[PDB]
Amino acid sequence: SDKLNILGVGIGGRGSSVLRGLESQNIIGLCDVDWKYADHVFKRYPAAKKYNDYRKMFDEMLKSADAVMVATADHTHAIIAADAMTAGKHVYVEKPLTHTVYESRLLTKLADKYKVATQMGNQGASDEGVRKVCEWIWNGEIGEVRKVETFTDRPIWPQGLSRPEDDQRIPKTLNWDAFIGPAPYRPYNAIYTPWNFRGWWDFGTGALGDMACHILHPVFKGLKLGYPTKVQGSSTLLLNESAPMAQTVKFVFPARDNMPKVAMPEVEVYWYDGGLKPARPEGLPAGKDLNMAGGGVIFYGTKDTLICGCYGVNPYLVSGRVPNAPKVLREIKESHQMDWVRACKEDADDRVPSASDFSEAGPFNEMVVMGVLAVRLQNLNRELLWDGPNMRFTNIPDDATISAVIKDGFHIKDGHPTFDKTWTDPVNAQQFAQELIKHTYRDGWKLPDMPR
Amino acid sequence: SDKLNILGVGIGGRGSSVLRGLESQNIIGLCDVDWKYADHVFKRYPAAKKYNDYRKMFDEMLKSADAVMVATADHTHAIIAADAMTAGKHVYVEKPLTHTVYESRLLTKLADKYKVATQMGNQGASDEGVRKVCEWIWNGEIGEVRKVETFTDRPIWPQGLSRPEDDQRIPKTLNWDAFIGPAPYRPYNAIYTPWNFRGWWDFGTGALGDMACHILHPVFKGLKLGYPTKVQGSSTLLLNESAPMAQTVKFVFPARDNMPKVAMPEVEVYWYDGGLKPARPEGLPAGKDLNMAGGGVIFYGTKDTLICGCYGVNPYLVSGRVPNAPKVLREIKESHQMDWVRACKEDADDRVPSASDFSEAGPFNEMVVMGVLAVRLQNLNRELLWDGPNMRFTNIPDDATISAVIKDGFHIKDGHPTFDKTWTDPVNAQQFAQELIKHTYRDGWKLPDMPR
Ligand SMILES: NC(=O)c1ccc[n+]([C@@H]2O[C@H](COP(=O)([O-])OP(=O)(O)OC[C@H]3O[C@@H](n4cnc5c(N)ncnc54)[C@H](O)[C@@H]3O)[C@@H](O)[C@H]2O)c1
Ligand SMILES: NC(=O)c1ccc[n+]([C@@H]2O[C@H](COP(=O)([O-])OP(=O)(O)OC[C@H]3O[C@@H](n4cnc5c(N)ncnc54)[C@H](O)[C@@H]3O)[C@@H](O)[C@H]2O)c1
Repeated sequence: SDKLNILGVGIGGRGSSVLRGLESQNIIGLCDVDWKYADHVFKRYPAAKKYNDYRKMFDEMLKSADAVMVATADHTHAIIAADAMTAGKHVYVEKPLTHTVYESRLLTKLADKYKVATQMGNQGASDEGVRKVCEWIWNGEIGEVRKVETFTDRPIWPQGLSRPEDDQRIPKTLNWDAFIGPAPYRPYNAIYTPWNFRGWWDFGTGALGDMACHILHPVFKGLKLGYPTKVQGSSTLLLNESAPMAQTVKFVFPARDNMPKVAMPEVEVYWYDGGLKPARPEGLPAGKDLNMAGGGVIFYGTKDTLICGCYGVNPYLVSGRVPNAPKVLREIKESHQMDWVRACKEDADDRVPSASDFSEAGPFNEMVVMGVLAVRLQNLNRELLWDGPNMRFTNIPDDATISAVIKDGFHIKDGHPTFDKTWTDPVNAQQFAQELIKHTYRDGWKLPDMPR
Repeated sequence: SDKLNILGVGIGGRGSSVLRGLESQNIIGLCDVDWKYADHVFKRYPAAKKYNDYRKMFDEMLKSADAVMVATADHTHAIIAADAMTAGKHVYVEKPLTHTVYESRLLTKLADKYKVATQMGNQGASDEGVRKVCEWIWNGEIGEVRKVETFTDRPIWPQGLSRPEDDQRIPKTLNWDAFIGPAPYRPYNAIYTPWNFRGWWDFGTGALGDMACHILHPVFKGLKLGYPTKVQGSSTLLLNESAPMAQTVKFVFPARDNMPKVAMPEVEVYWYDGGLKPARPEGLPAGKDLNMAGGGVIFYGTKDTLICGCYGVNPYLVSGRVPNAPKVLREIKESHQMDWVRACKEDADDRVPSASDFSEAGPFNEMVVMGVLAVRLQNLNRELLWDGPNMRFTNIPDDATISAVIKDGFHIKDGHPTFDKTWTDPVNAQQFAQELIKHTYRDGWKLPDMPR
């Protein structure tokens, strides 16, 4: 075989471009819950069998397949990728890898156990920018880094939404039940899909899922990060079902092993989104935009400051100097899609992993999705202390409760303001947190077990 | 110590409580543009003459008066206060003192020149919390302070509004033209007044004017701040007519003279609003809410960290120490209103200033309203350098521009997102900045000249 047999799952949007990148291989089956939105894609590949439920497609065609591309809404990435991998299939899974920390940990351990090739779809990991960021840091060009600031201008779509009140009929071209997948059932509405799932906690991850995997990748790889020890967030109005218009997250990562030319001390990483930006770094010329391609990253080293854009693009040092550092990272010639295909075909003993192999991308996505935890737990009024190995917070009190705003009810009558707002009934904070870290799947939807 | 003859201007909201605080004096005339909203207040003082235009009331009654209470929308405070002061009258003017930098500088110099008693309406300046904050700092209890963080949970009303497009008839109880005052004319709508002027750049100052004078007072007086040297801000979606949902501002203030027990080095002050908070200070117990009575302040000293709420309330030290520091500030026994009345009656040669005398409140309000500048100028992508003496920024390029969003146009059609936005026509940034610092008054409305 020179051609992989690939099944595509979630094809109408980003999946479309990913499949174009994989087109030289064999697209034998395509699954999409929405046969209207995805129609143009099924008709670029007339020969592939059409499905509208991945489980049906898997039962019929996982024999014929080597690999699965997944570009569904975030909340279903895990269950799909896990079923594919446990059947011994290679997987390309769009960023963010999974909806939850637990799901990321599971995909990481499954990739190892079944020895398949994996690729999270953060395509910047395969470009030149990151390679420079890493090589500069590792060669001592900026000294040690105790503080990084990062941001995106996303969200650029409306968030902070309330559950829409009208009921809508489910189009006959849409398999609403399979869209819901393991999440709690709720009535259909177009506000949820296509595309707009990003703002709903049960289905997407807000700006963190939209952008963070692109923005933070050079931070995570360059500073060799693992599990954070602490995290805290704040946001604009935090609703119970929808993510906020803007948020800030501060992580702390412990010291790692030093490298010959650069120490790796404890490091704070700040995240800003929704218009908020870090303060301008000292020495940067007035007027230089910190946003390049949707965001920025600032590494504050003891000898200099390294700044890059989203996707690791166009790194520079604020001193103006251009280093000439030793090359250490594999220089990737294929697209992000095709570099994975290469890996899929090398024997497992011998395999050169692609750039977003889940052995990196898993722990990385756990940082991204921890942003969501921090923000959703902000009313606990504490720095949250994370035990990474055991996937729990250690300092949420037994009797703490958490509630969220359902709807802002501000009104003015004849000049007199009223500040009403509905709140959810307080729930136990530890159980709410535990459930965000690891969801209770709706009956009929099951993850494979954690190995061992 | 007979009774002051007081005129009131802007009486239907806050003015109502302020008049209650002054009621043992003679309320001889009241002016309000809105005779429906303000009716209950006119009828608590049936012997005062009623007016709906301050200029009319001043031409008839400034002879008879000693003092004027101003609690109008922000954009009219300065012209009213200034006309009163130039006639030799004492003034109580609600926070924020003025809409603009220039107007604050003018009210400051008029107060000195005419030797009248003044009081900005930040009533926290007369309570005990700030005395403790100041006394602890000045006695060296927390060492030197290089960093302060501050915030409020406001706005708790909707901002980010677009100009309404419907035609609304002017109620016959409303003097819309006198509401506009020196601002640019626009069509009437109830969205602007009463109360809701706060989020419109032409009339209010957003969360900064609603809360900052309350929150930052202990910072400004405790660290003996004057003019900042630098400022920068970011926000959620910055619109052309309405303030954003949330914002951050960083000020830098230069070193002042040291006091015997505490040095006064260069200090950075941060401001956050609309849900955003500063990261939790090191040492603060888990669970302790940083918001007390609407926000909070954190002073990071070399020896300890001092935290207070809004209004300077309930100051404490993170180490748990409670100092016993020498008393230095006058212990104010009368209300914030009546402490001003006392000052009004002392001869100017002898006068003990009330706690929000414009000699402090003027420069303080300049910091507040500088936050508005920073946010409205954020597209310049630079830390702005402020020359306080000359009321100008020194590093805005002569050909730079500013454009703002008029209306977000996001929509989804058949799952495809479209991201359009209308923008204003770019204007020259120096002219735009100069105009925010010093408004061009609408024809027929003039300030007194700056004294020298
Ligand atoms: N790498 C990048 O640059 C990038 C860019 C855009 C999107 N993404 C990611 O790709 C994913 C998809 O987002 P999008 O913008 O393509 O969204 P979208 O909703 O436009 O397209 C998703 C498609 O998947 C289908 N789908 C959803 N759930 C399904 C399920 N359970 N089974 C089968 N089909 C299902 C939908 O019907 C739709 O056609 C998200 O993970 C998003 O984070 C990555
Ligand atoms: N010190 C505090 O704690 C505190 C609390 C609330 C309000 N404020 C301040 O008080 C001021 C008033 O705000 P508010 O909430 O009372 O607003 P409001 O709109 O409820 O009341 C303002 C009143 O003044 C009238 N008014 C407006 N412009 C006028 C003008 N040019 N001439 C005459 N009357 C006019 C309005 O009709 C209304 O009666 C604002 O500057 C606000 O910052 C201070």
